[PDB]
Amino acid sequence: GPGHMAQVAGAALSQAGWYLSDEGIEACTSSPDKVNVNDIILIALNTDLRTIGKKFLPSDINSGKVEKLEGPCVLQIQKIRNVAAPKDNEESQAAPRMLRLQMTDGHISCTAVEFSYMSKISLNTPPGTKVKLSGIVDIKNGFLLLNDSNTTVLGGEVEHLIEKW
Amino acid sequence: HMKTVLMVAEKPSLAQSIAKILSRGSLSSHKGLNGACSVHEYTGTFAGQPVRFKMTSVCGHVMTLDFLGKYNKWDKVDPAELFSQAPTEKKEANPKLNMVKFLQVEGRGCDYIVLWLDCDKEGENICFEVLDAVLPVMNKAHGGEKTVFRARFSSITDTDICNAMACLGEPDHNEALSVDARQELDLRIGCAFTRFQTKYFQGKYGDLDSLISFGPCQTPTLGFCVERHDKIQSFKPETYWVLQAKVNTDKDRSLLLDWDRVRVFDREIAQMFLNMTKLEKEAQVEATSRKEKAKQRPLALNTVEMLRVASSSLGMGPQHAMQTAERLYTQGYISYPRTETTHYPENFDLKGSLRQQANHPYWADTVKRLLAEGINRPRKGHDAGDHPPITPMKSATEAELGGDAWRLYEYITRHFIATVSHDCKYLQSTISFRIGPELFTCSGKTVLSPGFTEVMPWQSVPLEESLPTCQRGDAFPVGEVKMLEKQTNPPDYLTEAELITLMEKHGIGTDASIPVHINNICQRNYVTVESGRRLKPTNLGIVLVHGYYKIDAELVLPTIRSAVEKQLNLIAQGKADYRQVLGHTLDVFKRKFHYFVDSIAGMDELMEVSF
Ligand SMILES: [Mg+2]
Repeated sequence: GPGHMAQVAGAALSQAGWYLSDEGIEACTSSPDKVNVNDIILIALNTDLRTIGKKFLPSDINSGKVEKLEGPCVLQIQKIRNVAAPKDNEESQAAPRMLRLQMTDGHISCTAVEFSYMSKISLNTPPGTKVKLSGIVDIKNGFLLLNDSNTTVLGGEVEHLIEKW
Repeated sequence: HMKTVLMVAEKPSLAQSIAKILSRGSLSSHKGLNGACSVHEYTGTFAGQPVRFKMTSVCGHVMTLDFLGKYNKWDKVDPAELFSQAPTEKKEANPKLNMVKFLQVEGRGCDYIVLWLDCDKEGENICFEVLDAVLPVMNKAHGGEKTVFRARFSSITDTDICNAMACLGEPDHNEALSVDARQELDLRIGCAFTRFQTKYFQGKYGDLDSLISFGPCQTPTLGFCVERHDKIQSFKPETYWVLQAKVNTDKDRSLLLDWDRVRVFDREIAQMFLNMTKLEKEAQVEATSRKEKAKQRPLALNTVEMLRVASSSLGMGPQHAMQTAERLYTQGYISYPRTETTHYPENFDLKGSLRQQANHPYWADTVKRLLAEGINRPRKGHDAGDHPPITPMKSATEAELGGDAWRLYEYITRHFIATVSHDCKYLQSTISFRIGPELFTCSGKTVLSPGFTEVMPWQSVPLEESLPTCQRGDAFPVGEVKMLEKQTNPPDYLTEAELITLMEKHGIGTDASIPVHINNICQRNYVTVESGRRLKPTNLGIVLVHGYYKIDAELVLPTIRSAVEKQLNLIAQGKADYRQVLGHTLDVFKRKFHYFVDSIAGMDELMEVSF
């Protein structure tokens, strides 16, 4: 099993929701002889998903035709704003947020809203942070509807992130 | 020989009222030399000795501070010398009244003097003005033993004036120096900066006439109004969307529901919420609640609140309200209207004050019930240790009082009765509706007991149709689901009430000088009074504030002004030195003056564009 071990690693990754390209997986190892999925995940968390990820999302997820998304899947956050609340004022209290998140699998970008209160995320959550979606996510008019039950913050940071290359 | 005791009040009307009280109506009055001021004489007892009492008055401030001679002209430069070099002297505030000569004359055969000037700091400053004229001509004192006394009082009533006489104290000279210091600071800095600009701009612009001025307090006050203007002009409205749904009750009523999420600023997400709700025909009750809550009665009335209400509700400018209140105080209808205190002293006879209003048709029944049931304790506020809250001290009708005077008096009385009444108790009810995935709520208030809101109907809880009674699990037919598209709105220009609050927060215009400064910037045409008593900056007002800020932000920001006034108050408490505060402050502003003149280009350019 010279690189068979690398293959089973990919399968384990996908079961956890991580969809990486074959080239990306090699990049996250430290040696070609000793693949460790734990090390790969740790490195990937701090890597731009546009560099190492493989497309999993449907090309037309934003068009509205797609109504559901089945997990597990790991995504990267590109940008967050208060969509419930005005631009200049921002935070002040008599609103409920209501965050909007632009997310990507490295190939397809999509837009999510905070449908129910997620204490785990905020306006200050750094771009590059990875999240794992699990269960069935409803998509209405092209927007992913997220809540505490279908969304898990995995962490990670990506410095000086550029929204659009 | 029987000793003669001179007593001096602040105004002719005050002197007469005080004398009627102390003499128990045994009064003999004759005209003074000036025609305006009268003299009130009677016999009585002083310091366990038979004496003659001689009560008269001045007419407000006896003196105003001005330079000695040549520094009074506008053309006479250098304006910069007015900071340190120019000598000062007191001049008669109103030469036609010949006030100084009159005081010396009535003061000449008198043996003792008792000061009955108003008990704010202004009245205290005039005390030493009066003493300066009368003391050199008084009968010599043998011990010498105390021959000079000062009465302290807050209202022109039999109880308060007689009690004042029984516990005479002394004038506060430390506090007196602070007023002198305040007078000198505003004049020097004001005239230096103003006269400089009037000459600099003299005949410079076609559309520019003498209307230009600067003031160490008036300028930060204008700054607030212009600050609001700048935020308004640069405001950029954003479109947002609010989902609302209507449901039909069993009694055939349209219930309006409020979106739990309140609003959204994304067009597409707005459409998303509407799509997933617009087809739903039923709204499900998810929760209900009833909580008894209380809307508290107001804090005792302070000066700041009076001016705000007089402006917002009665349409009276701050200066207009103050002069009206002082006249009411003068006639003994209210206590002294210059106080920051909002807490009634334990000793204060609330019931005594309340009984005079027990017969006026508008609030007779409310007052009568409270005296039988027993008065409630007013909310505990802050006790600044100056005077009681502004409270009615005597009954009045709309027949006795004139238009403006009555309207202000009516409010002050109604406000007082509320502070001693019971709180308003009401029911806050809510129903939570589920429509599709979305949550909606409807709220309603039902008054249980009006409490103070009976005598103050404008603070009443609004009358709403009672909410339908229902249970968790019930369902109502959805009558309509629409999505309204709106735009966030810019602020309006500062109301007089808002300006007052700003000045109070930042600690400028203390000792009730706030209405003076506000009236000042209006008279100088730096702002205009628009509908709703809004303060709209004039062309000149805007350029000046912008000009001052570019050169030195500290000229407009209340920061500097706030600290000097805090220093002056410390002088008043004897915890700071009169001369040291003067020297330090004047040094600071002389340095700022020279920098201002050097950077004058910052002001001239805006003037060119505008004019
Ligand atoms: Mg006064």
